[PDB]
Amino acid sequence: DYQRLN
Amino acid sequence: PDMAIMAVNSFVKDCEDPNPLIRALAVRTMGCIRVDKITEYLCEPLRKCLKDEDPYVRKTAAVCVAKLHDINAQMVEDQGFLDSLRDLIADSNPMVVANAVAALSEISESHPNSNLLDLNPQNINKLLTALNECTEWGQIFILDCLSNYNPKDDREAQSICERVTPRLSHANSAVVLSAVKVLMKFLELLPKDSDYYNMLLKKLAPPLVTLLSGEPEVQYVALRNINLIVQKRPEILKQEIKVFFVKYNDPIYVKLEKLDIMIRLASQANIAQVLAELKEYATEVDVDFVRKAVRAIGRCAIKVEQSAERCVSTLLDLIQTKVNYVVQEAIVVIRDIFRKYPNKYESIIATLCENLDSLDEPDARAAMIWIVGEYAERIDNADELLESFLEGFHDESTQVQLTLLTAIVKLFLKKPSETQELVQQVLSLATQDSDNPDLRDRGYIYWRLLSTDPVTAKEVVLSEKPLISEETDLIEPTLLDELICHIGSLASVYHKPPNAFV
Amino acid sequence: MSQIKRLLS
Amino acid sequence: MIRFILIQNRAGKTRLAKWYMQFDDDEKQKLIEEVHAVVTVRDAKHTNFVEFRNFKIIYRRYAGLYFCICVDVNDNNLAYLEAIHNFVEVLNEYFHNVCELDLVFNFYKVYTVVDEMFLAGEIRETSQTKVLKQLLMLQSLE
Amino acid sequence: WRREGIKYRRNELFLDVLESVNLLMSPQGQVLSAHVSGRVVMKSYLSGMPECKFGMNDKSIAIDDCTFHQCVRLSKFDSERSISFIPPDGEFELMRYRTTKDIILPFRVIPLVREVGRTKLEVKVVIKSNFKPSLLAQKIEVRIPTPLNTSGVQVICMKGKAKYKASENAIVWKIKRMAGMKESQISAEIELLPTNDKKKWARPPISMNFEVPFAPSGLKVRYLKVFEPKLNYSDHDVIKWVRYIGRSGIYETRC
Amino acid sequence: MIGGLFIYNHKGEVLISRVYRDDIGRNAVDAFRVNVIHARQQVRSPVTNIARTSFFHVKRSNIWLAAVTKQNVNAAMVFEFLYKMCDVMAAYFGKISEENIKNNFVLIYELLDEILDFGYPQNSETGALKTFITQQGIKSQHQ
Amino acid sequence: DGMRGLAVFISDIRNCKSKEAEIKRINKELANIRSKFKGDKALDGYSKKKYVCKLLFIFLLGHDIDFGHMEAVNLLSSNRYTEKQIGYLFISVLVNSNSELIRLINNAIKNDLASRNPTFMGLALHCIANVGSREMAEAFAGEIPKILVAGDTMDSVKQSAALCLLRLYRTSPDLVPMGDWTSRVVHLLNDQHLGVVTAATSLITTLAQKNPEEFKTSVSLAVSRLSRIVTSASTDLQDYTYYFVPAPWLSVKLLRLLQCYPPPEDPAVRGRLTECLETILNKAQEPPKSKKVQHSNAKNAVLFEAISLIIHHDSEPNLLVRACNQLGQFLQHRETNLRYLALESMCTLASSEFSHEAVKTHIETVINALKTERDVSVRQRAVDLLYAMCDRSNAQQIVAEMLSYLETADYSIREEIVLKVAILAEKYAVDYTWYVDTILNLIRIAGDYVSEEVWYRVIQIVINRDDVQGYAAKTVFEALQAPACHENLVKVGGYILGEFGNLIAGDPRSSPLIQFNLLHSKFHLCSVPTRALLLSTYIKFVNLFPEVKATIQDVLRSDSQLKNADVELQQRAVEYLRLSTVASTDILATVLEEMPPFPERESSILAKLKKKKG
Repeated sequence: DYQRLN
Repeated sequence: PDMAIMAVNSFVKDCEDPNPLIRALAVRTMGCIRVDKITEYLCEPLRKCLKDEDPYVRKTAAVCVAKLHDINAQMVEDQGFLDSLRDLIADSNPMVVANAVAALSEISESHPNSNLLDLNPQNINKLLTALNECTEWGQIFILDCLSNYNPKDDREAQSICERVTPRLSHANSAVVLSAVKVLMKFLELLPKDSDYYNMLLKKLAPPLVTLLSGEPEVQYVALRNINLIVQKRPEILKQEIKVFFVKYNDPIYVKLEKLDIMIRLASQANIAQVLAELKEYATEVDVDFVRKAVRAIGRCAIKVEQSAERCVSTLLDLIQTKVNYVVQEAIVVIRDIFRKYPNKYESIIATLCENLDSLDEPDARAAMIWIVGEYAERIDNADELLESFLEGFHDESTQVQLTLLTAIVKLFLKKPSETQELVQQVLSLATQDSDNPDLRDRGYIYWRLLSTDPVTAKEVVLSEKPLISEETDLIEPTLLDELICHIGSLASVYHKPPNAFV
Repeated sequence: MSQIKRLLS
Repeated sequence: MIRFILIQNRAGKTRLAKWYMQFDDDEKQKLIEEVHAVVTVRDAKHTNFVEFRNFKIIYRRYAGLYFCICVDVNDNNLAYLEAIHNFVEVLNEYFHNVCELDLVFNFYKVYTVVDEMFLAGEIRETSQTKVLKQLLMLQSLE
Repeated sequence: WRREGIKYRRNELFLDVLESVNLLMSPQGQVLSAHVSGRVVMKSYLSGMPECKFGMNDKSIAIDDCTFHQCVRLSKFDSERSISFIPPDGEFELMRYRTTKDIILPFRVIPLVREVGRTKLEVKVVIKSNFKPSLLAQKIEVRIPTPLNTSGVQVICMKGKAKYKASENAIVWKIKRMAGMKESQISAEIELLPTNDKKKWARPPISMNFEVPFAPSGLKVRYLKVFEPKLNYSDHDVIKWVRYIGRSGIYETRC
Repeated sequence: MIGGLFIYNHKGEVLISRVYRDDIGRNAVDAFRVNVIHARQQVRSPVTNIARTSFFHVKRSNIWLAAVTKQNVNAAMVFEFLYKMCDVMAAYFGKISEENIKNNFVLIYELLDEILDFGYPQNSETGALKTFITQQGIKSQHQ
Repeated sequence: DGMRGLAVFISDIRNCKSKEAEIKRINKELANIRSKFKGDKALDGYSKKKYVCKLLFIFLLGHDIDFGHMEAVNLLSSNRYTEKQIGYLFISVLVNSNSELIRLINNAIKNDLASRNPTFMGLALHCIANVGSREMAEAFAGEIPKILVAGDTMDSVKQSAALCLLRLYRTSPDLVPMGDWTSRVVHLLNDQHLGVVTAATSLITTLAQKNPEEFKTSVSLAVSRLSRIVTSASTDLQDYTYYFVPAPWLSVKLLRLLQCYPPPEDPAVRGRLTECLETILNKAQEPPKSKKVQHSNAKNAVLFEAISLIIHHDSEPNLLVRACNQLGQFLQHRETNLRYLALESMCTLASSEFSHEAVKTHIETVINALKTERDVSVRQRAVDLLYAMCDRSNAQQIVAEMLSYLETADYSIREEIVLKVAILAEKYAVDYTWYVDTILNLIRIAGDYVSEEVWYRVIQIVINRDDVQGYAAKTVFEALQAPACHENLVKVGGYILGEFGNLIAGDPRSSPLIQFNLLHSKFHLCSVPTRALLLSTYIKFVNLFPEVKATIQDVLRSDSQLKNADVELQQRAVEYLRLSTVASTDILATVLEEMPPFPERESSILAKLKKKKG
């Protein structure tokens, strides 16, 4: 799924 | 043309002076102004320049032969220069014999079916000794002449082939491809012997492959040639399939040609990795390439069983995208799958006929129409289906028309009671309305057949056909043979005879 | 060349 | 009718364009390119009339300038050929020894000359003196 | 190619990484041929034509062949300062790549064929996940090819739903979800009747399909710094989400 | 063999030309401009045919070099020759562009005579034809 | 005039040394003008004017402007002329869509048409004529006729409102009804100011295309004006007297207008007109009243438009003949302009009975022109002429010449030339041996540029004509023998030997086996449709020549034929194989019976030429 990238 | 004639006396005094480098200026300009009047003043200078102490003036003068052949060339002097250029082929310098060969060969196109008649060992052994010496481009011209020559028997072919065999050459394309042309014509020498055939095809593989590391334009030229060479003798490049996998930043024209060769070299073994490639090729962004990919998936199914089910499955996966041109290219190739594997893939028809609402390309419509022909009996409403095109039978391609005619009578021979009015409508169109003499012909042929004997008509038209068999975009076999003889040349780039460009 | 040259004479 | 009127220099700078029917900007740019490529190469041997799409252009050289009218295929070639000269003669009388630059620096004036002599695609005024009467008198007023 | 001034109420971006892991495997269990085709699609919705510098673990090792979108210009007085580009608005295919080494195969599949004369035929296939136990492999399908002469088949499976298709000459075993380092099994009894005794059945391989939420090259996105000179905002202002999706491709075994 | 060597810019003005044969009228140069340079489709191939006239081409930055012939030439040979031509221009005046072509109107045509008579590629290298070609004095080092 | 600062600015751009200098400089002026317009005070009028003119100059240079529309719109309301002039010019060039500016502008136009100052009326009218917007039609298309007639508005204004109404008619004719003005507009032909005549003539001309009865009154007046113009002396009309010629452009316009009708209803008018036309013809044959070329160009402009009227009416044969001979003279004249125009004009003469025979006299010069001219556009009009004058007598030599032109003629025309020859040969066929020949020459010559419809027709004719069948089969067979041979000959010859090879199988040189073995040399070299044809043609032979059936059956049974990857080719190969195998003598020969004659139809050759002007 969509997880966040710094 | 117009400037020069008034002082023709300059260029006759200019070819005679001392200094060997500055005698070619006058000799090359004299032949480039193109007139009848100049033939009065060129005859005797051309005689003396062909035997010059320096090679530079002979180089240029040997070209001025073929210059003169373009203008009023039917002379006892032209019969004198037929001798003067042949004697110049066993000449000390490579830059002289190169031009002699070029001029003389181009002059052989002014052909009385009897020009520079190859005199076999005395003519050829001087070529094959001069061919080792000759300049980069000379080698080309010499090999392109050898392609005319025919041998008698096996050692005649061999002692020419062994001479040229050393051509993993410098002039990467121009030489090597012309050497291939020679080596591929002289390939009848015990169709497989013990050792020479079975090593000549070993030696033909490496320099074909290493042509692909030149520029893009000769990559293309080499690939168009390799496409023919793989058709005629596929034994040469059997396991090199891995080289013609499409590299990422290849220019489109190279991609498309590589993809064709891939399909030809695909087998019962390698198919697994060839499909792996095709699936990714279909995701690419250029349309032409995508099409040739999805087409090629169908071509795999036909070329190899077992991949049958898989390939068809991925073709339907493609149809479900609802990208029109993917669906059209797919539904075309699926025709030919039904032809190689009859009665097995029937159930698909459903899914196909969903899409027929949006088939603008002729190939696709004719594909669908034929599908309803062969499988009319299974499709309850074939009646109404085929009837839909008739409305606009004109404003429709002759491909579609002929197929619709044949398909409808296929239906009528299958459902004669519920069909009468339809065959009458279509055979009327094909007969009365139509302008294509050949359409009209076939209209009458069917009307006459049906109306004479339906028991016979059924047996003629709906005969069990044979199967199409792994041909998969193959070239006309006798045409192939002709094109092979033109390997290095432009006809090999185009895949048409030279007789389709004057 | 020579935008200043007269259109006529 | 007139479709458009161009004044181009040898180079391709388009020193006036009057458009008498509403083309796209891209369309215009291409017409201007085409008019140039046709006209510039054609010598005094060649005629002043050249068919072009199903319009046709009449053109005439003066110095480094090209005076082009584009007309319907049925319109009178010679009538328009001399309308061009009628107009250039006004320009020469209003600018006295007119040159390319005169039209650059008085561009906003050139348009007003053109509009006295052509309007809505057709010819308006042929009379040289009368045009100059309306130019000079009633230039004056700020 | 990002022509005119772009304008949006909140500047965010989305990265998709898409990988198809191809694999042919021997019946013992040997990685004999396998590659991953890949592509990076970027759906960037941001204000004013900006600059971007994009990065990832090449040289945490691996990467065979690749190509970039025409916006990328890899060289400015020689070498590379990573991938460096002026992205178009919205969705575009940034780069497309291939990789063969350090391969990370998501499932391993293990056949057991055992014949009783020429009358019956015992089958047991086992599948194991080889990724993070926290992760969510979906759309699992295992296709076990039956012979062309098959009287009838009997099937039961520990997880999922399975059924023998007469037409397709295969048992189709589907599993809606499966997580990492877990195991499942199907076992099947196939009945026969022997005809020609020469065309001895070129045993087709077992095929697998699966979507996984990880990149089976081993690739992961390190960063993508967005800078914008004209306007004020830059890389901490943009909300950045990344997604990995592992398509099957061709995933065979038992050959 | 080669009956025409034409060299364009990106816009499709003709920077240099050289007709070698009666076979090819000057409107061929228009036929290349129209049908390839400004074609609507930019995914084609190197060799095109138009009215039995065959058109070979290769680009260098924004400069098109094109070969033309009506004959069935050795197709490899024509591209090979265009490459050996692009090798000579580099050692004789550096970069491939419009500026370096405008300088060498003189040099270009003299090289065209030494490398190519009546369509036949003769012979070509910086040494063997150094004092057999006259250049200029100061080159183009800017860019 | 002025334009404070403009000169300096354009000098700076000329003084620029690169694209980068031009651009930096222009963005500098743009910043300046944007700073000044975006709330940097209220500028005076001359200020707005000088800046809008710089924006206008930038735009016309090629660089794109995204402001100054509100500013130009303000300038429209000025009472200074120069301010409105720049203002209107700007909106007439950089046209805006915005609903608030189309409004503002329209109020500006209205309040200028409101003044009775004819100069401001002028600018409003020219604005409407030059932008022609729907929203402006909807505003003013009502008021424009009223200004044109009705009151004494000035002469200059009547000129502009005429051409303005012309534009509105053309753009939005639903807003130009045919009300009461009709009458008064025609009366403008009788105005003293010739410029009002020149203008009103153009309006009537276009309105009469769809309303001839409505402007029918024009004819009488038009004529009497015209004859008064070509009768007038050296010091008459001195304003409108160009290079010793009376009102060339007005004469041309009026002659044009008369082509919007038949020859005139009434005897007296028609007399005046034909007398007038005889005069125009005479004045061309007279000595040149000046050396300078503008005299001859302008005089001839009128001659040519007169000749057009003569050919339009096709009434008075005296004039048609004189016209013929005069245009004749121009065919050899030194100016290319005149040669090109003479050939142009003569083509419409040729399609008229009284003139047709005179046109033919010149055929040798025409042919000479086609051969000699060293243009193209002229040569092409020479061919258009040949075609047009061509009947029975000419066709022989006309087609010979056109065929020889086709040989060197360029790639693009050919298709049209071929299509035209294939019409002339079919239309003027004395002897259908010559038809068959002509078509077969078109094939060996063009062929590439033949067309389906062309080769379709020769077969239709051949099978319909009976007597030519022998010739056809011999000529065809003998031409297939040449190895030079084009594919469309294989199509024609295939179908023809299929039907009529029986008429040549007598001769040992053209046996059944020799015919088949000949065609099968071409089988692999040809395309799929052609191969499908050769297959029809091959079983037609199996019927016709049972001697050869062995050979032909081996070719139909071949793997290449029966497994052919193309469907028609395998379908035909199998249907025809199973017919020859199975069936019976008489069931075969019923199916392959003689083929009836084609029914009578239009020419798709003609319908295709007619298609190609679109």
